[PDB]
Amino acid sequence: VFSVLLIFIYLLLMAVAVFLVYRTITDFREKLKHPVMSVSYKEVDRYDAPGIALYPGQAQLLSCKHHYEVIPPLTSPGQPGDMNCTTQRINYTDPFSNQTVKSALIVQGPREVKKRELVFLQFRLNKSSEDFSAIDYLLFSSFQEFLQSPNRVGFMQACESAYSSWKFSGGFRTWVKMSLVKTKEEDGREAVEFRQETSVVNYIDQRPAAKKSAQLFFVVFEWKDPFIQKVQDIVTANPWNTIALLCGAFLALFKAAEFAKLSIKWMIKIRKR
Amino acid sequence: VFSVLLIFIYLLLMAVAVFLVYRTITDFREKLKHPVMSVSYKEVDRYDAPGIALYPGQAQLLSCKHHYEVIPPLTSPGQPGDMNCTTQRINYTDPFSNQTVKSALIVQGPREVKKRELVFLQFRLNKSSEDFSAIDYLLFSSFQEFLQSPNRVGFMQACESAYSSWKFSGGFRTWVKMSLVKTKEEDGREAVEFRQETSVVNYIDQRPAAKKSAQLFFVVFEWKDPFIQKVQDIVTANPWNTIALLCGAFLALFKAAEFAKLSIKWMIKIRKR
Amino acid sequence: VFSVLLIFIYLLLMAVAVFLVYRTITDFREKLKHPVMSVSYKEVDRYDAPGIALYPGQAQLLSCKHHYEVIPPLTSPGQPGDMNCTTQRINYTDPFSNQTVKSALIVQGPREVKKRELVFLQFRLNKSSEDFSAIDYLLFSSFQEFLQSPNRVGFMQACESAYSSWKFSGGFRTWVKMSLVKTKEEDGREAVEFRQETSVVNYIDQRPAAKKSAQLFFVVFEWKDPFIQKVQDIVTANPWNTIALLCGAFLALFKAAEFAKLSIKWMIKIRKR
Ligand SMILES: *[C@@H]1O[C@H](CO)[C@@H](O)[C@H](O)[C@H]1NC(C)=O
Ligand SMILES: *[C@@H]1O[C@H](CO)[C@@H](O)[C@H](O)[C@H]1NC(C)=O
Ligand SMILES: *[C@@H]1O[C@H](CO)[C@@H](O)[C@H](O)[C@H]1NC(C)=O
Ligand SMILES: *[C@@H]1O[C@H](CO)[C@@H](O)[C@H](O)[C@H]1NC(C)=O
Ligand SMILES: *[C@@H]1O[C@H](CO)[C@@H](O)[C@H](O)[C@H]1NC(C)=O
Ligand SMILES: *[C@@H]1O[C@H](CO)[C@@H](O)[C@H](O)[C@H]1NC(C)=O
Ligand SMILES: *[C@@H]1O[C@H](CO)[C@@H](O)[C@H](O)[C@H]1NC(C)=O
Ligand SMILES: *[C@@H]1O[C@H](CO)[C@@H](O)[C@H](O)[C@H]1NC(C)=O
Ligand SMILES: *[C@@H]1O[C@H](CO)[C@@H](O)[C@H](O)[C@H]1NC(C)=O
Ligand SMILES: *[C@@H]1O[C@H](CO)[C@@H](O)[C@H](O)[C@H]1NC(C)=O
Ligand SMILES: *[C@@H]1O[C@H](CO)[C@@H](O)[C@H](O)[C@H]1NC(C)=O
Ligand SMILES: *[C@@H]1O[C@H](CO)[C@@H](O)[C@H](O)[C@H]1NC(C)=O
Repeated sequence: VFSVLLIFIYLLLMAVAVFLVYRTITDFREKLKHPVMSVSYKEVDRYDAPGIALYPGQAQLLSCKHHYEVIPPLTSPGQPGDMNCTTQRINYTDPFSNQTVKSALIVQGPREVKKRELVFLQFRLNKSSEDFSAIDYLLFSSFQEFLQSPNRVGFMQACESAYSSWKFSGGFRTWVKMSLVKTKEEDGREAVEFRQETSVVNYIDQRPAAKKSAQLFFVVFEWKDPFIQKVQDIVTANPWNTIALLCGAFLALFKAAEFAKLSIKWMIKIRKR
Repeated sequence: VFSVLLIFIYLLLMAVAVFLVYRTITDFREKLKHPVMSVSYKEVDRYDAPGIALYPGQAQLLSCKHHYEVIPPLTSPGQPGDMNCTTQRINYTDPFSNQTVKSALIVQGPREVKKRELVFLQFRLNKSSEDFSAIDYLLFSSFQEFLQSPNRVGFMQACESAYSSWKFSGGFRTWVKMSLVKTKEEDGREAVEFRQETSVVNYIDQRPAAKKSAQLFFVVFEWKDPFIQKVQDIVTANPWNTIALLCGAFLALFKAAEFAKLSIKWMIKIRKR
Repeated sequence: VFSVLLIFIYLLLMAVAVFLVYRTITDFREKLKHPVMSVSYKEVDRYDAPGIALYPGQAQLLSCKHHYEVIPPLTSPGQPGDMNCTTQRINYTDPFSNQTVKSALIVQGPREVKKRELVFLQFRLNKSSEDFSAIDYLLFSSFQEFLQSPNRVGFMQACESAYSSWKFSGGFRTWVKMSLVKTKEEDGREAVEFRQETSVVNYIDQRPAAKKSAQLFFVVFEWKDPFIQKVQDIVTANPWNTIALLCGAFLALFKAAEFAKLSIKWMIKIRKR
């Protein structure tokens, strides 16, 4: 009769439900055992003013200007003048060596991503014994946060431990298109990291040869796009979602139990007749 | 008796169901209030022929060739010849300054990603007063779309507003590995953006010194990988999925109501006895 | 009476359930028809020792050292000495031309991402007829896997087909911050690909002019961040999840059928009275 067909259908449905809940529980198990982080992108009209920690050493900051889409031709390269930016100077011991102190010049970065706001910095280093002409730069977010920070020393070391340190060369103009990545760790601590795309442009010096010994450093800092990349694992960042998933698994188990009970009742009814 | 146990179990299950539906509704609320975009990757056998908007200014395009994995040694650098590409020339006023017109040379980009198709371009600029030797380049997709565009002026300005503008230096060969990102905005408008990885190679000039005043620009355009990155928020891009989520929440609320009704019936049955 | 209201409510609920299951089936259809890959990030304490396939040609590897955060000043540039790395030399025919054999020098890469382990390599090429001074480098993962590979020839060709080949220039120090992307293809084959961020630093040669004809190549290999990017489509990589989705759709269809049956029973009860 159709009774055995209904019993088989309900048994198959119970098997389906228990398989589904077991698969969900399993996938939750690999999600917990293998911590994997999801990636998303957030669009924002205006970026928070970042901090650029430059390490000139003996190089002198000739100029620092804010421009929009265009850097006008230099009136006289190698000549200081027209410093229009908020800069700070900090001394902190290196978190790794603990013997050498790194004197950092913090510069407020560009803010208007949609208008391609450019921070153009000009350095001049007359003489050095270093084999390679470079200036180190470390990108951190929220220059105001550093300025408002109490110690201003441990913050710089914590930013040093972050993976946002690069170097730009002398004798070249370095167009840096930086992008922001915010990671929510397992501990919940926010990690701020920077990607960059670099355009290196050769600089042709028309100055008299007598002054050509000095090295000129040009760097242009710019936001690549109004897209902040957020990296976080959904299972760990949201305990409420984990509880919701467990609750849904429990509900699925209960629906499977209800289907099994209906199957048992139908089997009893069939056996009675 | 077991009646009170069953009543407690059903009450707990109703609490679980209402908590689950409330959590889903809440998470939907933060998804709407905080527009966050998901990221996916699409593999395609052959890329659409892109457009490269070069801005030489006074520089003369000596050569433009399509190669496969290998650029043969130059027969004679600094000498024009063997132009084998589809190029266009467009004049459009700059969307920002509105005083300076940007004359752009559009070049069809590489197509075969799986064979590492290379577009090699050679420019020669004999003399200029600019301090920095650079040529600007803007990457947009579907060069055919520009060619088929009616105005060819507003399209160039719209591409200018996009964040895919870089500069390559003279005296160097610039291997550009470009990658395509397609974003579906809140308005639904498609935004085409380009990432790049740049390899700068110094160029050693063995030409006679008398001709060394001229600047040589070499650029190689190549697709990095057959992976187009699509950025879109699932909640907004799919209104059908939003309606489905709301419908599922309503179904969960109804199942909670059914569980509560079963609990009430069991309580009434227990009270009767 | 309220009977018609209940019948309408149940009919609407059945419509909701069938709409939800139809939407799920549809979205599954576009997921299958349009293969789209999800992106995730995995944090690991220590990276697997990668392989760097250098192609010096006639260039002589002067030096290869492992450093931590700092490269000490060079005692004497252009002078060989202090080779401390595990290197291998392999000859394999190019997978594309099949006429030219590419002699590759495989170097073990950095391992400690959290301490910024640096692999610093120094080459010296006294004379060449090539117009552009460059050395090609191909990044693959698990240098041990290559070392343990039986053929060591087909593996190099397979890595050549991968999109992780770049070039670093002579007369410059190239800080390479490499990042690892692992893709699970439709066939299930693992594809290992590398992104990089390049910092090019000009090298000032204080050596006597008589030896300045020789070209010096400096490269620094470093891991950008302890974040491996995994690209895989969930629907295809997990057949169990696909079966679970189909089973859930079947359960939704059955719940819709149950709601319709309850509606029919209520309608019959209303018609009886
Ligand atoms: C540079 O410009 C800023 C903003 O316009 C201004 O606050 C600052 O005083 C200027 N610097 C000098 C030296 O005038
Ligand atoms: C940092 O140290 C240098 C070296 O003594 C000194 O010249 C400079 O004034 C110091 N700056 C600060 C802010 O402490
Ligand atoms: C940090 O500095 C202290 C003294 O200033 C030193 O004893 C310690 O070894 C340093 N930590 C290192 C080098 O890891
Ligand atoms: C050259 O640079 C050094 C570095 O600070 C500086 O002390 C010196 O005054 C500079 N000389 C000239 C002429 O600019
Ligand atoms: C360059 O090559 C293309 C394709 O092979 C061809 O269409 C074009 O006519 C060539 N140009 C010249 C000047 O022969
Ligand atoms: C663009 O303007 C320049 C400057 O007058 C002119 O030489 C060139 O022919 C123009 N090209 C087009 C396509 O209008
Ligand atoms: C655009 O150009 C018009 C005239 O061509 C000018 O009046 C307007 O100010 C410009 N828009 C700007 C500069 O934002
Ligand atoms: C040098 O370049 C300019 C720029 O167009 C060109 O007009 C001139 O003919 C070139 N001269 C030679 C000798 O190539
Ligand atoms: C270089 O250093 C490594 C590790 O310290 C060592 O195994 C190797 O023998 C050294 N090379 C020489 C030539 O001493
Ligand atoms: C590779 O080929 C070159 C050219 O004949 C030879 O000098 C070298 O020893 C070969 N190396 C290996 C490992 O076969
Ligand atoms: C591979 O090499 C063989 C001979 O070694 C040759 O016949 C074949 O054409 C090559 N494959 C190419 C060039 O795609
Ligand atoms: C110059 O480099 C070549 C390339 O191998 C080498 O054979 C030669 O010995 C080198 N000469 C000197 C003086 O280093």
